[PDB]
Amino acid sequence: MPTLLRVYIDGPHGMGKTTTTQLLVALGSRDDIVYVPEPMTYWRVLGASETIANIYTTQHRLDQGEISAGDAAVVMTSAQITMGMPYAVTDAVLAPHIGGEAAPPPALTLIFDRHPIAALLCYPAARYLMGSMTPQAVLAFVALIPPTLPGTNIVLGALPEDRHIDRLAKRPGERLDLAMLAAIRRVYGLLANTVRYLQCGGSWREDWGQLSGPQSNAGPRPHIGDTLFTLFRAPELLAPNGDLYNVFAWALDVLAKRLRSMHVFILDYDQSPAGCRDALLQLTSGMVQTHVTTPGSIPTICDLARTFAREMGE
Amino acid sequence: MPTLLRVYIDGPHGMGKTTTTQLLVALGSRDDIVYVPEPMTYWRVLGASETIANIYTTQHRLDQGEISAGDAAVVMTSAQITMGMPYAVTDAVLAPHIGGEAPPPALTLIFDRHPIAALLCYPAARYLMGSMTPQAVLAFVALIPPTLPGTNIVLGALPEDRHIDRLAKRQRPGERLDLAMLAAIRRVYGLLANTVRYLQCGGSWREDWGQLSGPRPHIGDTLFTLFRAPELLAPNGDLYNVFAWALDVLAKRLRSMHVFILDYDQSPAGCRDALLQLTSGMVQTHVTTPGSIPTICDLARTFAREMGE
Ligand SMILES: Cc1c(C=C(CO)CO)[nH]c(=O)[nH]c1=O
Ligand SMILES: Cc1c(C=C(CO)CO)[nH]c(=O)[nH]c1=O
Repeated sequence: MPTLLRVYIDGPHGMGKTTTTQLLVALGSRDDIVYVPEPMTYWRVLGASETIANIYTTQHRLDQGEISAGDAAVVMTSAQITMGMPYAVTDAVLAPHIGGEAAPPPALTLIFDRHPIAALLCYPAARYLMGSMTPQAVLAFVALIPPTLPGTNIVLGALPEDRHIDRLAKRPGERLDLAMLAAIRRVYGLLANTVRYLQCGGSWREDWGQLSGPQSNAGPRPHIGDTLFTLFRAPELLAPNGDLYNVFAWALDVLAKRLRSMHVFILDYDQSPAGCRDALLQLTSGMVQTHVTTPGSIPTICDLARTFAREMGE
Repeated sequence: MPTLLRVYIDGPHGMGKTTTTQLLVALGSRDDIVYVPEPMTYWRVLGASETIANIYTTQHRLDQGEISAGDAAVVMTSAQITMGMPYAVTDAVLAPHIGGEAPPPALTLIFDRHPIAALLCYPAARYLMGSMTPQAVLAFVALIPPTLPGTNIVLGALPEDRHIDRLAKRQRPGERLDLAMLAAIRRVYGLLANTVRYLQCGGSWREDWGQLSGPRPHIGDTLFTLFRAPELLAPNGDLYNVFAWALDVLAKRLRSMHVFILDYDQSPAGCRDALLQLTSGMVQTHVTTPGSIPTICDLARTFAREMGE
């Protein structure tokens, strides 16, 4: 069977992900690489009206005390549903086409602007740190993360906070929120550590007690306090006896299952756009390909990505 | 490897679903059958405060014009997330234990509801009540977990008048008696049964889609008819692809489910007997590990103890 390479470019907004990706895509022949872009049209028009603006306005009014935490949370939870829909359907339609992990060049490379976990985990977790989502709703999103397909390569981004702030403070409906920037940077850092922790054999249930008061593909096993598991020692989630309610513990089991089979890479964005492109190109050499399940899978997948791009891209 | 029988008791609430199942659970051995009950404690306390109350109060305020459709929709959407969480975690932890199709089962696992109740049926009913956008409904649909082998779902049959009578006598905490919601949820579940049949007899929604504007049910009698919603269509009338893919997901998830209808228009002991009768045609699966069976038992009783009333 012909092989496929799937690459999800993810991480905090404002690092140059979209630019780097387009530059990579520009290197290939028309139909040996396809881009699944940010579905900004879904977010702005098709799924609901100006969702990004809604999110940033709701946080602002919370921060100004014009609305309650409860009001903010129902809006953020609803908006996140809308935000995540295109990632979820794409994953669901792709799934039956993906075979086992498989090296000769892939017949097709599919690059995505973000993985479903961005909207079903990372942004919710950050909004929780911002006080605008409950940890129960974050764990409800986690419970809904789809099974992790073979050959899930995720590229996360590294960038010094100062450079990141500057790059953001220049270049939707977004507002310049440094607290949110810190939160989402923390969350993606925890994410990278979580994958490495799991792949190094870490068992969150075994280490849960070590809680009280980044890189993957490399390094020693992180402490559980430097992983996503640390976010869920919240009093809302704990029984009177001090333990996690089982319903929430099962959600963390799901979190561990979903993240542990992912292949995570870190891209250094602190360079020129062409620099990021070539760094990303070199990085793909260590990435995991898969077989597809049918002969016609490749052109089908190609049609799906282009259809997506046309309808939901800017 | 030992065999498992999973049975999801579902359908509109207020038919006597809960009474029927608890009687049945009390006929078989303490540990050849386990009941995963309604996660009412999650809904009222663990996940959020009085989610049911929240849901019915929001719809009431909408009906009275005290809040906008947009306001109601964000609340209904968030609430449905809370409502379905125990079903979704349960499915996700159970999923690796389920093997292929498979003589009595080593274990019978009876659930109060399937994840589609909260990820499809109640959202679609609220759409019909003007309190959820069809885009949010399709987002929930996109997240319906893959349908595992042996997914046996029991739906209810009950005349509307009798249903109103039963419902009135067993309101849940915070619930309001809403005949419009009763009709919406009854219609959604009727369309669901038809949809499974339509799909199983080889119906293709894309091929029949034109019929909504111009041997199996007519597509106008399935859930697909709900998604002719104008919010989902381009200026030229075409369904946006992103919504069409969500319908492809809906089709895939539903066609492999095994539906059984339970007539609730009888006595509780009768309902119990009828449910036991329905089991002979249900599909069993193997489990995947020697340890799967006791792990499942442990999950089920823990769920019950922590989240059941
Ligand atoms: C994916 C995602 C985003 C991403 C961006 C674009 O990078 C807009 O903030 N923002 C948000 O608030 N929630 C989300 O799920
Ligand atoms: C499952 C479910 C219900 C059902 C019950 C009673 O079975 C509680 O209202 N009600 C609701 O409003 N949303 C839901 O997802």
